[PDB]
Amino acid sequence: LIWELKKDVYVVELDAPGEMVVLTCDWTLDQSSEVLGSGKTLTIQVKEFGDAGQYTCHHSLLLLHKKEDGIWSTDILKDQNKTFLRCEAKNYSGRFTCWWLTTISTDLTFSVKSSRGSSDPQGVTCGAATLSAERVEYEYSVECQEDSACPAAEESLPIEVMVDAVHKLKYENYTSSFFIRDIIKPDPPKNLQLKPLKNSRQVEVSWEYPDTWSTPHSYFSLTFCVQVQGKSKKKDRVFTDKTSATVICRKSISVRAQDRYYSSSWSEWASVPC
Amino acid sequence: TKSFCYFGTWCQMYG
Amino acid sequence: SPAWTQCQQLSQKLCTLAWSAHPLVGHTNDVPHIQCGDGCDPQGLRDNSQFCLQRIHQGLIFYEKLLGSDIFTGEPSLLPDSPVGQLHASLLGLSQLLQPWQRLLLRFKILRSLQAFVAVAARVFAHGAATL
Ligand SMILES: *[C@@H]1O[C@H](CO)[C@@H](O[C@@H]2O[C@H](CO)[C@@H](O)[C@H](O)[C@H]2NC(C)=O)[C@H](O)[C@H]1NC(C)=O
Repeated sequence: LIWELKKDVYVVELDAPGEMVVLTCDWTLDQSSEVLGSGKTLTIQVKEFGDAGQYTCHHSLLLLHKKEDGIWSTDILKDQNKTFLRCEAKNYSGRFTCWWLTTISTDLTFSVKSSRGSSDPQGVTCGAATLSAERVEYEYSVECQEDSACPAAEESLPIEVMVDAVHKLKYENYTSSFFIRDIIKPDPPKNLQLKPLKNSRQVEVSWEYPDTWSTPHSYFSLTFCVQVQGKSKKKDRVFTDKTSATVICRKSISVRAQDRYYSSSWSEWASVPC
Repeated sequence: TKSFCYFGTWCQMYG
Repeated sequence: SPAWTQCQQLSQKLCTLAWSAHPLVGHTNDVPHIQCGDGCDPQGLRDNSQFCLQRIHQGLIFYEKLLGSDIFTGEPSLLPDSPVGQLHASLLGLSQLLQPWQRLLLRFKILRSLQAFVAVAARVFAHGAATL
């Protein structure tokens, strides 16, 4: 069957027998002047990408949603098992970021929609997907925000992220389900200072909570991991709820954060040499 | 599955 | 008001116990959740904490009944050295201060859910201790 994606844009689903598509004028294909048919409507047998494109009476785009061995196409995005979308949150605000990867440089379009829940979905506002990085492989990223977020609640319906991927005449879609709490990765501890103690090897390590983290800290607490590590790979770790610790310095100190009450993702390390 | 110390609060108390 | 720090100490212990019972990271709601309007947020706590605590109590009683049920007291039997045993006791302890096998998949669901519930409750009591 066929369906509307946007005005004058259609997705033809196919598995060579081909799918018969009736094109009603409000005929030529793409650049060519060669007339392919007469009549207000046009019957096309869509079997291949050649039988797709913008069909114009004397105006109508057709994209394909191909299916090989009974499984929709996932070529546009590369697997980061079957994980094409990776999402993170710096806090409980209802604000999150999703990233995906591709090998394609041009004629690429991404549409991103999100919601909390599937039945009577609650509004989430997403921005535009924009190229954010290149590596020796292109990285795109989007920022979404839950419309009426409730940072302190125990979520029971997941956020749903839906990404439409269109590479020329190939249409594909991607999905991701999660609770904010499961995609939490705090920013690193900030203002990581070191205070040498007179005639001793021990230093007073001090840092602050990251600026982006949920407030109040007395409610949304973090656990910090203070680490002393030398050049070559012992493990010298201490865990604390305090924003300072005292350690033995030889001749490096790192600090990382995680949510105190739920085992979410560890933050990136903040570091200072001894 | 992870190590119990993966949860920093667990590690703080039982590690 | 309740023993804020004792609740703080206990609720934190529930977090680590719920972790050890299910130390798994990753990704039809027949459990009570601390929803947005149950008043367990920092503002709701100052304004009227009794409301929040009556929700924490409901949820605690609920999970006690789940942990003491056939889901956990059935084949495949729990090990004696189980955190789930400790966890059941702790839920009862905090509630008192306030006043392919199918069964395997159900334990995972309940313990994962329990982890989310106890994290909010732990935050409630930590804030309560620090500000009340
Ligand atoms: C993702 O792709 C699928 C498959 O093309 C879409 O499913 C079709 O959607 C239309 C409009 O909602 C329905 O009339 C068809 O019945 C669906 N086809 C099938 C095979 O069920 C789905 O809508 C797409 N998702 C998004 C977010 O657009």
